[PDB]
Amino acid sequence: MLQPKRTKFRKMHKGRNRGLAQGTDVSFGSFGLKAVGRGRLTARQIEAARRAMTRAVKRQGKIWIRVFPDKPITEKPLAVRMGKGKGNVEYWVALIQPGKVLYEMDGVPEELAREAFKLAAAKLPIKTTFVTKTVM
Amino acid sequence: MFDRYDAGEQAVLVHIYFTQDKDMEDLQEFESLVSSAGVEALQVITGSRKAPHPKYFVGEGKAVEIAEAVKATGASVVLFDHALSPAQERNLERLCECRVIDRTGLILDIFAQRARTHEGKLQVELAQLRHLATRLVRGWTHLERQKGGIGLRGPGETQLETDRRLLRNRIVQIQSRLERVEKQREQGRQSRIKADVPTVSLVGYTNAGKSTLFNRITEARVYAADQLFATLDPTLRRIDVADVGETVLADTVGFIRHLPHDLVAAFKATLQETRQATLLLHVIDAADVRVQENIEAVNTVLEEIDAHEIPTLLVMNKIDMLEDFEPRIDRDEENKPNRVWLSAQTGAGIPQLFQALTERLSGEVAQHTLRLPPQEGRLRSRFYQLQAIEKEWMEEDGSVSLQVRMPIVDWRRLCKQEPALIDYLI
Amino acid sequence: MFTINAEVRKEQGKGASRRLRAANKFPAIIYGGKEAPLAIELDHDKVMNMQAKAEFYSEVLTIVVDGKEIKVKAQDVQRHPYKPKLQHIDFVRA
Amino acid sequence: GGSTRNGRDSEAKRLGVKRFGGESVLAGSIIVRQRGTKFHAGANVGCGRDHTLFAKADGKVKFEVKGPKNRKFISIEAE
RNA sequence: GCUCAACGGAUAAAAGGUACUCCGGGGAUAACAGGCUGAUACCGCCCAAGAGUUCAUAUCGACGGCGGUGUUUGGCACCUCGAUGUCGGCUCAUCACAUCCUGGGGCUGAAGUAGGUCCCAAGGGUAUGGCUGUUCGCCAUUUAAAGUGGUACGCGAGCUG
RNA sequence: UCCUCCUAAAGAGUAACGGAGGAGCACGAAGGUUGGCUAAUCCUGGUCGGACAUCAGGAGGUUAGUGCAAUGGCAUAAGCC
RNA sequence: GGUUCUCCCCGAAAGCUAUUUAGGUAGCGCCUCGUGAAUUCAUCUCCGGGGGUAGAGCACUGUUUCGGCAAGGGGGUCAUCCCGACUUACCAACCCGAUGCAAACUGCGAAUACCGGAGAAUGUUAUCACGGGAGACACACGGCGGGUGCUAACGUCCGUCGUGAAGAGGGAAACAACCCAGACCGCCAGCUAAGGUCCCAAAGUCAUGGUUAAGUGGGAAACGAUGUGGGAAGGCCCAGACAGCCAGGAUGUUGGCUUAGAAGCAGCCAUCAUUUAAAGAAAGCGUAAUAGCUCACUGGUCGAGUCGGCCUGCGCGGAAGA
RNA sequence: GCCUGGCGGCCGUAGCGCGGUGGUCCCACCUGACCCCAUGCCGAACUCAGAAGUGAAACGCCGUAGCGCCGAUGGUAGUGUGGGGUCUCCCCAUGCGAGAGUAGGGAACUGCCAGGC
Repeated sequence: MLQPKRTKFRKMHKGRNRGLAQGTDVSFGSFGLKAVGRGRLTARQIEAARRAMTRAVKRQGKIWIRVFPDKPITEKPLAVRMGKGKGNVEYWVALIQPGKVLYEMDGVPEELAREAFKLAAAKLPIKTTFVTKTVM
Repeated sequence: MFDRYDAGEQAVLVHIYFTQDKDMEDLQEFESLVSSAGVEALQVITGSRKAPHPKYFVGEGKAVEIAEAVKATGASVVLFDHALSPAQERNLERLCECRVIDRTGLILDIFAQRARTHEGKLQVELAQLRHLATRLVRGWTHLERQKGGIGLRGPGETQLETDRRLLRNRIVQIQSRLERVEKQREQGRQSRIKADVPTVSLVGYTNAGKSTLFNRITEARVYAADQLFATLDPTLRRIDVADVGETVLADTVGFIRHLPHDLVAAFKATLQETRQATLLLHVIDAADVRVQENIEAVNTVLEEIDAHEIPTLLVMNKIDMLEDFEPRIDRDEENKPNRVWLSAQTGAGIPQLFQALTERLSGEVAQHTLRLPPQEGRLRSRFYQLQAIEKEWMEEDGSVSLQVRMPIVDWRRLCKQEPALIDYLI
Repeated sequence: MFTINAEVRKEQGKGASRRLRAANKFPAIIYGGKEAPLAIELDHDKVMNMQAKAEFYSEVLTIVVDGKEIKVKAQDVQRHPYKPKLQHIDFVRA
Repeated sequence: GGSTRNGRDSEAKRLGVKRFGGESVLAGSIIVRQRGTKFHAGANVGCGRDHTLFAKADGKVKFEVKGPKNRKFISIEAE
């Protein structure tokens, strides 16, 4: 799930992770989960965190997923020898940099938001924090 | 492997459990549940008296037809109805462009889709290990092409005997895991029985309205659809009866038409609660035109799990849909030993089922009132706290008579070793 | 009140900014459009405590730099990515 | 099915660098495979074929941006 | 005049078997074992949707997360190809504790009996047979129990083949 | 064997059983010169015309096109008569 | 496989191309000897350049998320298109604002490196050309930039640098490749680099200021916690501050609903203040209903400190092998 | 010294939009075409011969920032060299230093020659 429908090329290079994140601030909603840390979030992890928050807020308020898994992470099978091409495309991840806000939410109070975001934070591998909207 | 077949993929409709020599002619019976499996009925291929060839388990004309159907539809998987030998399956998948996945392979796939717990997933994993063990050697031949036959030194046994031993170690491990799950089920059984709590287990044909019977009884929502194995997991909700008192019902997963014996043994190793149930709630449906083969097969499955020998309150489903004969309440005997034909899946037969709960509990009509102790206020408070009676009446000289009675227990506490020096009863 | 003591920056650059945040100051810039910009350093905890209130950004704010009481307003905020701290603020003279 | 194929080249870039004393015709920019982003103005017309810019006179290379479309042009100043 | 397309083209012209093999070399290169790694495997912990009459944590744990071991399938080809004998059984062992029994405890959805689960604990103990070459496995009958792993998947200058 | 892109680190180069695609031609005009002209796409009104034909107007500016892969190109057009 | 006496000087490579080639060989690059040549070559400074990498960015190519609204398409009544009954509380498509992704995207674009010119200083002409003799074309690790793998490996394949190879010596317990530094010989002479000064074992049981109480130092994550040290704020206060502690706490609110339980014990209506130092149509645990407890508050005289969160330094548990 | 036409430099502070304004000096329309020449038909366009008329359109000029466009300072990212912590990543010293925003700028400037007061 949460895989792009059309992709220009099937497999993509492994790459390295960027230094920091753009998209730090909360703009869609009042309350947010901002990652403090570097990592890869899988699509199953993103789905699990969103499911945790929506069960917590009980279909009240709106949840925004501000990240999307566009990175094809490819894995070779068991008992296969090295070489003989790249591996077949097994899952879709999103590279998370420090400072990236990943989830926004509105229409719930601050304590409900903080509980929902901590239940997401347990699911995600990266370390995260609660952030709130500010005026500039 | 963690990778699996893609859901929503096209498939042909040749594979309809056994078309012949098992069940009956039941094209439609497998067709409905495979629509529940998720492949749409674009084109159906049917074969009569299909020749059990040593080479393919089918004649070449039907092999050409099923190959043409799968390549014309563009379906990812070729499908075979009869459970066939792995080598004939290998010959057929060599002849076709796409590989053929077995009968029990797709039945395991739909079982894994319907399974939402690790206990059911462990049962499916055991049967999947059985099916994969049947087809491993033909699969491992292409791997041994890459191996080149190397590995002669070391394991001094025959070749693939070592990997057969590895599969056997998988069998040993999953036997240990299923024994652990059975230990958890035994702990749950010791939890649910208190030597005074009647328990009923809901069995029968799958998605035959037995879950809807539980829904009407307990007012707890069940999952009901055209799909088979919509209801899998048992849930236990307490309900109140006027005569029985307190009872609980657990919705055990039903049987497909002719469950395989491997699937029977798998769910029997998963749960023993059907055998350990004091009473059984069996719901038998007339969905097939030929009901008797269904009753015989499902009752033999119940005897395999030793639950038919437990008294079964038989629920005669589809009978209310036909309305050939109507449920009635009559006090014919104190046991009332009549086969209850009520179809309470719509809830039309629930008062007759309440009298059937009276028929399955100890239900003496005469109902001899117990002798009242001189201290009756504590007894009245206990009666009001446990179950306040719908009708309260008092006999002459202060005697209180009510429907719930415990005569043998009353005898044990009122006269075991007591001196009876006062001798109020003469 | 919303009045901050700030110091005019003796040195300017990447190393100067990092040494300032190590010494618990953060840089800021004041531009007016009628005279030259002035680059200042301010104590991070004080400007954080004032920016906690929204009236930091809403109304005018006064800075004292070298004894000149300069009235100014918050224009742009640069915050640290994964921490409470703020790196820089850009000020429009008012 | 197979992805391992590539063509070979060993020059497709500039050679004179705005201070060459390029003599007679010398390739300013060889196999550039384009004309607009490297056109020729000063040493009459270069760019005969394959869009290789050759100096029509001896002198120094000049790189400039000129024109409405802001294209950069290679010229040669004679002494 | 060249699908001399093995495209810097051996000649105009050329397929295989070898367990009957032989020679010169290689640990430059697979099989055993060791070694790095630990994806997989085993064990543990994190969140707790829930099943449990109600009650997330008596006992299980959904979707996901983080580790530990070297312990199964693998990855690599560092070591030995101027030789490190292959599974299994017999004889004899020795260690770790992720404890099968016996010992000491906590919770229990622990009345007693009997249990489940977890903690501490390595002193000792921890079957005989039918089948099959078998480790296994299934079966018969025991027992307090018939532990799990390491030791060149312990042990062929100890035995068997 | 050859061509194009990326790997390839802003000169050139650069490997793998790395990730994607092509070629083993075509045209004596699809070549040379001279003269002339610029398209995708949408809106509106109209023949047996309708998401889609042929026309007229307005937006849009190369989003077209290139004999064939991709990259570089291309208004002086290398695009079209 | 072996290849036999000595001393002095220089001193590589394990790459590219091709090969019936892959452990061989030829050319070139690299080594050595000889001859000739110009301030040739190098460093640095200044002046000329070209780029599309890192980074950014979202116009283009694809990809995303939200908020706006219909051209047309399920449909909502419609064998009502109503040339009008709203264009359904559907997708609106372009579009417009806001947010991200890219090796095969660029309206931007470095540091570096490369090339060219000029100027000193320095270098045993280091540079080029021709000729004589070769070896080598099996590389390893480490740092950086990457492909592949699992952001595995003492893995595999590249670019660049360093070291081994072919380099001893001191350090890292021992240790090709990591750090320091390049051995002509001799010295029972000093100074020092890395690393260290309690004994093994040469040199501080040095001086000052602070930290940790686990042998952290001297193996390991998510996660858990009134460990301990700082810092900036917040609530409260001798018109009295922090716990436990003794009194009150409504029957008109106890009115119904699985009935002599109706209320707060499934659920709902309901939440006036009378006679508020200070009183809930009871929050929780509940009570056989009936009991209760702690809290809205005051005397509590115990009398100056007490409650949580944020950032940060070092500790603790997670943490089991033959 | 005041405007129009041509040819250049410059190449969005140079363009687009909005509003006004100009006359046969120039320019564009305009009047005809069996002449020169022309249309896969097209005095559309191209030409030629020119009488009336018009500045509408086009064109030019003026004002307008509504946009395109330019655009600091400061900060950030990156990176060469030396060193440090070295889960994939960072930090320190030092030298260089973006892009994106931000304030602001912004309705072009200039040369040569012909015609008219």
